[PDB]
Amino acid sequence: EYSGIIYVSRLPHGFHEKELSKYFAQFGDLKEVRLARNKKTGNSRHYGFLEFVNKEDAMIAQESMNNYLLMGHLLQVRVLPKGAKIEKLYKYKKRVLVEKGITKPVKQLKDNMKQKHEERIKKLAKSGIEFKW
Amino acid sequence: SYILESRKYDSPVASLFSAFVFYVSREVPIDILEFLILSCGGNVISEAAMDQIDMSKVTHQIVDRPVLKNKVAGRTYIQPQWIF
Amino acid sequence: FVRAESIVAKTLATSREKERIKRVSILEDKKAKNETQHIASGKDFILKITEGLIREKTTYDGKPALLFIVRVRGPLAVNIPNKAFKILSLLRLVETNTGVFVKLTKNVYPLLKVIAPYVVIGKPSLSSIRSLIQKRGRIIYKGENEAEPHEIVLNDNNIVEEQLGDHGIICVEDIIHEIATMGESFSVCNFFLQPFKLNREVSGFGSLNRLRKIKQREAESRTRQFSNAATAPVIEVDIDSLLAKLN
Amino acid sequence: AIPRERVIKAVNELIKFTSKPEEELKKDLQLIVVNNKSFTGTSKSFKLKLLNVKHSFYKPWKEASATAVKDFKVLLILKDSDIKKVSEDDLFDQLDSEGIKVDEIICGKDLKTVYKAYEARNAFISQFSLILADDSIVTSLPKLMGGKAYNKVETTPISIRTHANKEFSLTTLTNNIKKVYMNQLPVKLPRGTTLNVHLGNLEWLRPEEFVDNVELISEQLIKAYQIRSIFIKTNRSPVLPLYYNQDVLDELEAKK
Amino acid sequence: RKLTRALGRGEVSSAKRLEENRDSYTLDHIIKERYPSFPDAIRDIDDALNMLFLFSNLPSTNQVSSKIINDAQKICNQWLAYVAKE
Amino acid sequence: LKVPPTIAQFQYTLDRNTAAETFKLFNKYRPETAAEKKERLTKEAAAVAEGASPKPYAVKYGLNHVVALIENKKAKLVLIANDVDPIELVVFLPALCKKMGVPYAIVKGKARLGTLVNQKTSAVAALTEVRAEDEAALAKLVSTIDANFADKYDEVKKHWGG
RNA sequence: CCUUCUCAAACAUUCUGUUUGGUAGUGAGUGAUACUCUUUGGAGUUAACUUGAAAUUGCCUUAAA
Repeated sequence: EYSGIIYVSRLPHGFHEKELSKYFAQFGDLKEVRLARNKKTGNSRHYGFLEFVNKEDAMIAQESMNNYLLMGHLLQVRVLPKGAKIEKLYKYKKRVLVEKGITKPVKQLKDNMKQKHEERIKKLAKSGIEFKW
Repeated sequence: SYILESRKYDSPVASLFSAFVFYVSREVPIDILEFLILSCGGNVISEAAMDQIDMSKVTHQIVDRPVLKNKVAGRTYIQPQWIF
Repeated sequence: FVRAESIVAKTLATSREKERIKRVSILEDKKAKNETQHIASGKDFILKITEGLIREKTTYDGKPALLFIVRVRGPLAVNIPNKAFKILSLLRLVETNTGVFVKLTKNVYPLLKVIAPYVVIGKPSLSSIRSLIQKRGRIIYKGENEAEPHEIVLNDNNIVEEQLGDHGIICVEDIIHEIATMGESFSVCNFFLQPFKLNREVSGFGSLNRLRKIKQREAESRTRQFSNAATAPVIEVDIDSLLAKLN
Repeated sequence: AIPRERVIKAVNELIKFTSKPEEELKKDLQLIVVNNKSFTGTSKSFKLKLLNVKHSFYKPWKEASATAVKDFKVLLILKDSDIKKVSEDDLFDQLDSEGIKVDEIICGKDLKTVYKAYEARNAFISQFSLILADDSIVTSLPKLMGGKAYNKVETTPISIRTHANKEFSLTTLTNNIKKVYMNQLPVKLPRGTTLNVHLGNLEWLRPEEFVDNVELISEQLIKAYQIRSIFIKTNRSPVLPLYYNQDVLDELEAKK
Repeated sequence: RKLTRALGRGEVSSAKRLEENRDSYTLDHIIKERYPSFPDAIRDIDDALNMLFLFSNLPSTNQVSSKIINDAQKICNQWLAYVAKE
Repeated sequence: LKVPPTIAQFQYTLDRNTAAETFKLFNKYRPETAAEKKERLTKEAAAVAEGASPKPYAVKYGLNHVVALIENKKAKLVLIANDVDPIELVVFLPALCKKMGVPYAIVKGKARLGTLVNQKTSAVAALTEVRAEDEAALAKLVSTIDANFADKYDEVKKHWGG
């Protein structure tokens, strides 16, 4: 027997849990709505998972919408086998750069410039191709 | 409005104020203002026109306010009802 | 019914507002502080469009001058966002098609770019003011009766003088100088007036009427512009004849 | 700075490293790498740069690629209303003098309509290399061209100020496409600690061009941006030293 | 029925066309038939000055159509141009 | 009464939405009106009378013409009404396109097709080569009629209805 | 059933010239080379590739009734 959840792919831009829950509630109040968003550069992965109340609500909403078309996108939506356990994909965002540096004085960092460049000329010396500086 | 171009008055009930003009405030009644001053020779100057922002031959004035504070010398006052 | 399309539609519309005004506020950040290091331009403008379409650019650099405000719908797809909805809420222009005067100083000026894509705007003329008040305006008044959650047409000079006894004002044509030549603070004149509800230019849902409805969708969809740049200069038009029609 | 003979032994002995026997187009490209403390901070900025160079590797890119597989060719983007003003056969009378001719002059209107559909898009832009645009639109290009073709300094548009003052007329397009052509090598200034300008193709003119290029560019950008260390390679290469500057290094301690 | 016809289908262009192709009739025969010639015209007009000036007052709403207002007021100003100049 | 499998394949049509989309498309393509041709040919008439032609576009709607586009094969999608006075006329299209691998689509009403074409009726209106603007909307559209109509409706081929 | 930041000042008067600014993406994945970093926290950056806007679980109401 299948699951109560509905897999949804093909999710256009401007279609999120506002719109997900907003629309799909018409099939009954849904337990869960998740949209798979991007770890950075905030936007989605264009698919998400849902679950409503009972298997029947999933029947209704799915089959009603399974091939439904919108904007440029026809939305392939279908249930899953027993369970399938929506787990992960928390709401993400675009996590801004945190800049810590540079705690050390030019001692070890300008050193590591030195030793790193010296051993660099070592590296090109292994190539081997002979340079200077 | 309406410049009127081509191609004796009531003898003599109208055609009064021969080369003679009036001034009116803003406060003078708006629906009735230019009527007989256009129907009997002369000018109308409303302070309302100066809300865009003459005052020379003016003698008679018109104020419907309860009071005028203060007057002006060379201007011989009348209420609006005078025009009647 | 939801009409699921409509859902996403509103959404994207709303987004174009947010990201717009947000940018605008950051411009309002760097035109507040003159904190500019690298920006587009620190100078604002007004885009003056008149009528085949003859245009030009200026800058307001006030010099307080009244903008005339006529609200008409747009852009039809959008849920009001916060800051727009409030900055209007001052001008109470929701329940749309509400015409109002607003004096524009340079503390009035930059707050416009939020209102830009809503009301159509332009310096009025005399006969537009006198003619627009002479046919409209309403006063909320109490006396002798009337606990009154009710609005009164403008006739009675008793209320004219009476409520204007503060400023020593009779005869709302005094307010004309208070407005046309922009009298003291100007404010209680218009707050007084409880500003205006236009009749829509052409009524709707009829046979021949539906034509005119389309023609309006045409010209209204052209002459109403935007940048959406946060550098968007304001749009100004000649509203006089517009109010020969609308009022 | 810097010694001539250093980068000259690096470029000739580099011709040694490329002397050993698409993939070729991968190998032979000579790239100039440059670093610093940090590049311009906490802003993704797509602004490009017009470099002043000894000459342009455009013309060698053309002639040597006239037989190539990719066969690059030219674009430019006009504004809305200038399109009908400047025809295609207008601007052909002129550009020829330098041996350089555009193909197609389109409106972003057409990018937003016919050239959307991201496969129709990326397949329409990916067959190019050198790009043009106009500034006034370039501000609007981020959303239209989309997150793909800004991944190549190739495809990301150069900007230009085409419009004249006021009411643009074509003369400045005629001479100013030459201006954007002959002396200038656009280059991009991303975030991070690292930028590698894409320089040239080895099979083009003798190192006498390339070494001077290295000079003018190198000391050019050294000035303003206070770089840390500078390298050169051929697309693949373990880096080649030229100017190792620890002087301005200590500026790290200046602010911190 | 034609405009609701095409417009029922579509074809905005057609609708425009009909919009021009139509015309409003000319009253004028009855002005010469009913009030010949000059004086009979003057006769009752004052009844039309009542409404001319009333409507030329009126604030614009629907079933007013500020056009009507505009010609009304304009011919007020032309009438009063004829008396006030008269 | 029981109706043959080759009938009752009408009565299965496109939904509110998909139809709505199809007309979102074609309403771009209205074959120009008569007064239109009179327009352009009058203006050019005066032009070349005193004082460079991209291939025009429309939907190709002649029934004979339409079946002519098919069997070549040319067309891309075909719209077929559900009501023809001699219901005979169209009975073979849904088979035909079938065997020829053409995206046929049943859209309800002959007034509804007839109105996009500047006629009173069509019962068949179809297009093959389209401008590049909507080419994607086409590929997806036909993908939608495949997916909606075509997919689960193989059943209609058997099963006397009624 | 949505429609896209299509320009600025400055400088010098030349049918144009000079100069500084102004631009955050559909996503998915291929990837051999580096830079840089900081205490494992792997962070920002490095050639150039495939793609039907493809998929699976990286903690205001007159655009009504």
